[PDB]
Amino acid sequence: SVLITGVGVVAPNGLGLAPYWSAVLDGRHGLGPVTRFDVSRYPATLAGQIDDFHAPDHIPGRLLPQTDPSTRLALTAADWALQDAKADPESLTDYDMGVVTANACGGFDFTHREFRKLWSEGPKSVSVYESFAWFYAVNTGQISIRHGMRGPSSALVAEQAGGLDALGHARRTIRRGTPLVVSGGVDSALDPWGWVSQIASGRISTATDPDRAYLPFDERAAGYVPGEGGAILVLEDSAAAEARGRHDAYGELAGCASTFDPAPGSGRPAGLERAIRLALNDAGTGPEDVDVVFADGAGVPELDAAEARAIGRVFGREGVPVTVPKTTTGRLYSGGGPLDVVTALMSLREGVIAPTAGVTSVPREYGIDLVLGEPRSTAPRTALVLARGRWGFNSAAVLRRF
Amino acid sequence: RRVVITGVGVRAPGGNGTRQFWELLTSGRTATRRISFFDPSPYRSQVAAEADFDPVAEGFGPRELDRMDRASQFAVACAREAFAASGLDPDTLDPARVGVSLGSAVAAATSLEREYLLLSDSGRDWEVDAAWLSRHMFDYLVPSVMPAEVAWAVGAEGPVTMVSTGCTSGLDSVGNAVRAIEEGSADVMFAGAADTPITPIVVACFDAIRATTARNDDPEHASRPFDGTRDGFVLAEGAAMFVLEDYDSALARGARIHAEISGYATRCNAYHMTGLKADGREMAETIRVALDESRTDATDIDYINAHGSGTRQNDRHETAAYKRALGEHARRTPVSSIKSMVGHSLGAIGSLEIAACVLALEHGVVPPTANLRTSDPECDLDYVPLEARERKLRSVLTVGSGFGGFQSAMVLRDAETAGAA
Ligand SMILES: [Mg+2]
Ligand code: NA
Repeated sequence: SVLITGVGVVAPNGLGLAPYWSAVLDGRHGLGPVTRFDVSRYPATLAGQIDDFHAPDHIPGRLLPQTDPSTRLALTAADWALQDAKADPESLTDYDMGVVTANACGGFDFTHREFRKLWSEGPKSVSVYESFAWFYAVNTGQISIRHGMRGPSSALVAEQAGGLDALGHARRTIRRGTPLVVSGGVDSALDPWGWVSQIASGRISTATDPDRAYLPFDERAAGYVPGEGGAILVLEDSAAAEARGRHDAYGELAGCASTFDPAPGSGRPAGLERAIRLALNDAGTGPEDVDVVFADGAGVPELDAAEARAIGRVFGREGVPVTVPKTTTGRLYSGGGPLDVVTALMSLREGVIAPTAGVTSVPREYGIDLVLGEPRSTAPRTALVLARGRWGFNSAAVLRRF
Repeated sequence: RRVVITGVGVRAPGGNGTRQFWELLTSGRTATRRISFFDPSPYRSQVAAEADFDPVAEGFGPRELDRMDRASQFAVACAREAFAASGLDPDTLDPARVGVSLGSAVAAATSLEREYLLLSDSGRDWEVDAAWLSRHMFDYLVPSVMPAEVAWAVGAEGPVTMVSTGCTSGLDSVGNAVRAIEEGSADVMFAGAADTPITPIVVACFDAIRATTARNDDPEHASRPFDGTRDGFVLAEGAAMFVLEDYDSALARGARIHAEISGYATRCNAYHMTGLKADGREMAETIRVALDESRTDATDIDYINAHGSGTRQNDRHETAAYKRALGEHARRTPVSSIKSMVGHSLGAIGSLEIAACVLALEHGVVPPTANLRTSDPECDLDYVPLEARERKLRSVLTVGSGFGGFQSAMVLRDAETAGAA
């Protein structure tokens, strides 16, 4: 049995769990114009920025020179998660602590500046940190070093599906013999190149009204709004947890599953439905048992329809409450799955389903029971979390009330 | 559940395919030469191990070539070769039970640099011009496309992912696939790694920390792991892919069992993002754990495919780890670094090393550590210098170290030894 004992959230609508959970239940989003640079010259201009995070106030002066914005957020998140769980890395066996994160863009702001210096000034101007500030494994290695965690660790890349996959990867590791595992993800690509790169997805909203730009499952859906941030959580063996003196947790990670859609043009069906049923089996729970589904919420019509269809096939149309709180944060890529998990656990703990912001009219076609406006007090005990990654990555995770 | 390798695919510098690859390693010659992909004059390390690759000849169409980064071209080419050698019948395969685990350290570094010049007007503008935006830019920003590309080539619909743990990716990707099959999440896995980092930004970042050799006057002997005059690794590109499956199933279908991955483990330094301690504590434990899973005694190891990057700290580092884990056996077991001949392809190297061990297990020849002429007191083990060595291999060990503190080790044994397990 793997439990979630500590969480750490860094989101566009809240630096820290409390502020975040407060904004979510109140429908407050952290969306708005990009101010990291002049976006007026690009098609897309809205993003989920974290504007109340001053690295120097959270990260040691030593790490500032060598860390990308994404890594600083991950380290802050990681630290908060470890103390939320009342876990002291210095008081635990080094090999009994692992680190599994997902990373989609890596330290892109950092690498962009290094690319510019190289061609603007020359190779000699390149930072001595470029060698490790950008690569995808960066956040696992930095979290590892900062807390003296030496157990089995990894870094995965699977766009927005990665974050959930990382969590599932941690579950595997814990079950094989590592008592505690820090897991999650955080992404940030709010520099001109990272921005233009995201626009190349062909799926980014070009809206200018922050309240109506990211509308998953709404008939006016016109693309997703990018965001920066995510979450890191502490997972650990049930027994080891209680033995540690930690008898309080957020919930249990009951089951996990990853599938991949068939190649483009095959016409064959997507693998989202399969992932869901695989995750439910792993958890030993049936469709009827699920009380709430935290949907991937693509915000792209064709993708919303695909997702609504998979959910309907498993739980029946309007067969289960569906919600998409990420409407308040934007898509955080490797941070999205982890944050969705945190939001779900909180719903289970607080007995209320976090609502979906913005969406006002859901097409009958989707056949879903979306939670809009206010939180729905149904006191859910089991939640299903879904995430998809560009090119066909599917990921499902089932959680249970502690 | 036990996992074995039924097919191999490789694309290394001077080694297009297992035959040529093995021919190169046993011959002891090197493939490290002066960089030709671009003008190295401005940089410190001007040598690299470049693979001779012809996309058109590999069978890629116009869209695929315009679409995929060089590293994905290598990966897919290798996956296809491994699929072919496996003999696994495509028709009898259930896509929902076939997964992918691709490793890569720097992924699309090459396409990023290419696109960066068009967007920024060669470094002039921070606020890049969307007028020159590639229609594939997002896929270089987020490398996930690499595993997808392979999955589409092999018809994979099970767990598909990218493992990116720096210079241990080549091992961790295969290890991940092993765990997938063992846990029952898949029956067939296409695992391996690829990296095509020979690009200005990567060379410049290694020069900054002087991790790569500055010996540009003699490219052919630039990579010299464990050697007393070593001054850094040699940057390289490359890829390797394997077909992994259930042990009983492979036996049942009458497949060729190239080797059984009887053990795998990884641990971290928690010390420094690029630095290493002389003790080799963490790596020792990793080797211990891998051996423990494998159930094989240290004395069973017939060969050790080292990391052997060629940097001062590394070579000395693992030497300590071996003596710490294998004790006396460390001194009476052959050890060698193929990086001395194919260079350090970062995330790809671990897979090439696995392929090398599989080939050794079959042909019974231990590849030498080329350029090893001056001995180093800190590296006082047997690194099979210059010439290959005839030897019966049944159980082999391979390890790797990467930025971030990652330390990984894998145990590979032949079919004969597996059947006796
Ligand atoms: Mg090795
Ligand atoms: Na904000």
